[PDB]
Amino acid sequence: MCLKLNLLDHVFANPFMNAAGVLCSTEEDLRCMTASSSGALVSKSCTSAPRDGNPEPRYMAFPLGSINSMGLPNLGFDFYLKYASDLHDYSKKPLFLSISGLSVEENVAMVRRLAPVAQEKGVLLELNLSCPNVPGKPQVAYDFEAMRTYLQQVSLAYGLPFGVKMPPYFDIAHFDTAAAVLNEFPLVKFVTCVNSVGNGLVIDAESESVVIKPKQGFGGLGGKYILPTALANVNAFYRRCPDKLVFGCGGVYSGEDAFLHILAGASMVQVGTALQEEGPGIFTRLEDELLEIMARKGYRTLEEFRGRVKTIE
Amino acid sequence: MCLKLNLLDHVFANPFMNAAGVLCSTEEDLRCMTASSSGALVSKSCTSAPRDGNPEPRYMAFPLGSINSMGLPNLGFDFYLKYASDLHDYSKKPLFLSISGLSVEENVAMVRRLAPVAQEKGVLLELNLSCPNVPGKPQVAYDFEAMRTYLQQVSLAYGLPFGVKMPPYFDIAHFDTAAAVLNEFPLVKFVTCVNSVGNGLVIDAESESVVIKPKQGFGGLGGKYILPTALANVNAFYRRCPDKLVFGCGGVYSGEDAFLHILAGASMVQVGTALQEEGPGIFTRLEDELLEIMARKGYRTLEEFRGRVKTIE
Ligand SMILES: Cc1cc2nc3c(=O)[nH]c(=O)nc-3n(C[C@H](O)[C@H](O)[C@H](O)COP(=O)(O)O)c2cc1C
Ligand SMILES: Cc1cc2nc3c(=O)[nH]c(=O)nc-3n(C[C@H](O)[C@H](O)[C@H](O)COP(=O)(O)O)c2cc1C
Ligand SMILES: O=C(O)c1[nH]c(=O)[nH]c(=O)c1CCc1cccc2ccccc12
Ligand SMILES: O=C(O)c1[nH]c(=O)[nH]c(=O)c1CCc1cccc2ccccc12
Repeated sequence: MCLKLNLLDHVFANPFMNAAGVLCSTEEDLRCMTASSSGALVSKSCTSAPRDGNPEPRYMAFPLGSINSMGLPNLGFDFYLKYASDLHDYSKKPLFLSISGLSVEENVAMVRRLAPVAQEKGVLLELNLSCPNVPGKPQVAYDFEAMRTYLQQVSLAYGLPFGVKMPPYFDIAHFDTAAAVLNEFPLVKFVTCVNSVGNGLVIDAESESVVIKPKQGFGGLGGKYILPTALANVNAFYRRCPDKLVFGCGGVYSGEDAFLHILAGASMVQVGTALQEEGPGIFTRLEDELLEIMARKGYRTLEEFRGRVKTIE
Repeated sequence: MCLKLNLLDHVFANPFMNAAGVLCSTEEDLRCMTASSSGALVSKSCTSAPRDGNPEPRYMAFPLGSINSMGLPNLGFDFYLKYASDLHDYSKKPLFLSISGLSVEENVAMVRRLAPVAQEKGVLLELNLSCPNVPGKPQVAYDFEAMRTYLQQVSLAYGLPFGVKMPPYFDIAHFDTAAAVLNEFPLVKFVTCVNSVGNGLVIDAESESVVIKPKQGFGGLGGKYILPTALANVNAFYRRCPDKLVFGCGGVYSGEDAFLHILAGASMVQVGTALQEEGPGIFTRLEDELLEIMARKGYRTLEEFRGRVKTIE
């Protein structure tokens, strides 16, 4: 029994990968993820130019998860494109490249250059829609008209199958609206649910202080805090986007947690906080734990249970 | 060293109270809360007519928190108003009455009849905005225009200081907008942050099933899951509504958790899931725990540290 699967005209050894932003910013990171047992890797969300990001401390982890306000530190698009074009070993696993420009024009500029490399090498685009918006408006994916514009412009500029990374939603009307927007775009072939739970606040009782420096301690939450949110979003989009794949991200620390994401509808399962905390050895543990649960239940394939969460009555 | 508060023209022995919906639906529940060591109590959010609520199971709890889709089961406004006007012993502690009508007219009708009882007996109104309006539209406090309408109409109809129960927000632009709406209304004297984190999904791995029956298993999350979200909202509104009080709700299981809420800006501290799980004995534990932290730190009163969370550099 093995976890190999085929999606987006690629073969994957298993459904696990890193979450964008974790262990994927530098060439060293990308080589380390490539050497791991993960089924795929994604690169850090990039801008056209390099960014130093926010002042430190900008990430912290705790027993129940993590908080971050990184400020999108990254080596710039030219680096990531070079990695995709010249450095990645596609014989080891597929590569996703994440883009998060500060405007629609920057995204369009980047995707027009990516497209030929996508054709040549098969790198897959993940568009991060938790990017900033015009003044006074929330992140792009929380502004449905902006999201529709970004996707129209990217679809036109890129012209190839791509995916989107979504923030969590918390309201059923919002699930309906967001999914309806995505379903306007046939090139959007996967939806990754979810980015961090925005603008939480961790306070240390001893020091009476916040634990990250940017944004007066506010930052995105990941880890155990966010698993039921993540599952909800995976399933909501699984149900609403039948012609797309859903990738799960949020709260995965174990093969049990991965199993839940796949029950909810996930094709690939992304690992953020737990990977940051445990390191790339986590992939072997997650694979073994997932196969152990499958074996106990009599499942031989992921397809036997993906999306098959039961409802009551 | 003391946990006393004087706010809203009332005196509170301590900051702890139930969260609306927990241990507060029946006369028996209200008498139980009144007999406890809590500093106040809030009655179950009510509608004009009694409601049975949703089919069971509709609440479940787990080590990290709870999920619910109760469907607002309640004994109807007239019951709660009778409790406030005739049954409650105000010499024991103050009473809040929560209202959550299904339309702006339903709320108006209730608050018109609550006003004379508020004036005579000093019951305090908490309006739940983290609540449905038209199906297919977001909850009221996720629709800023509806929120404004509700607050305009209830302010006109009621004519007395009241507070609002708010869902969590996850985007700085939303914190800014929501607080701006609230700040238009001088009769909104307190803001309770937060209601549950909406529409999460818990799945049981053994049974491969959701754990609540309504909404295909989707429901609001409480408890450990939501503490950093809760803190964020408390602090965000604390910063943005300097002429209002903020009451904290979310993730309180210990005096340490209370202490964090209070550092963030909370005046009263409400206890939902942990109360539901442990029962009213939790209040003596929380009081003792909080006094222990204050003694170690040399704080004599709650105002010495309320809102005094430190930021980095
Ligand atoms: C330090 C850090 C940096 C991240 N940067 C990115 C990013 O560049 N792009 C993105 O799509 N998500 C980013 N994320 C979000 C993660 O990809 C993931 O959606 C989130 O952490 C939830 O997963 P988890 O519960 O496994 O942490 C970042 C998360 C962390 C912790
Ligand atoms: C069973 C149950 C019923 C609830 N009903 C209401 C309600 O009627 N009105 C309301 O304002 N909040 C309601 N809530 C939300 C709680 O008041 C509280 O905001 C939420 O549970 C978060 O606090 P916690 O982490 O302490 O549970 C309910 C929560 C639960 C668990
Ligand atoms: O790098 C981040 O802070 C980060 N953390 C997350 O948990 N998820 C993310 O998606 C991101 C990047 C979001 C982002 C996307 C695009 C530009 C940004 C600029 C400043 C700060 C964040 C930006
Ligand atoms: O009754 C509830 O489900 C509920 N649970 C909470 O945790 N917080 C609340 O405020 C409420 C009541 C508001 C509410 C929240 C979500 C769904 C609802 C469906 C019908 C009627 C009221 C609904």
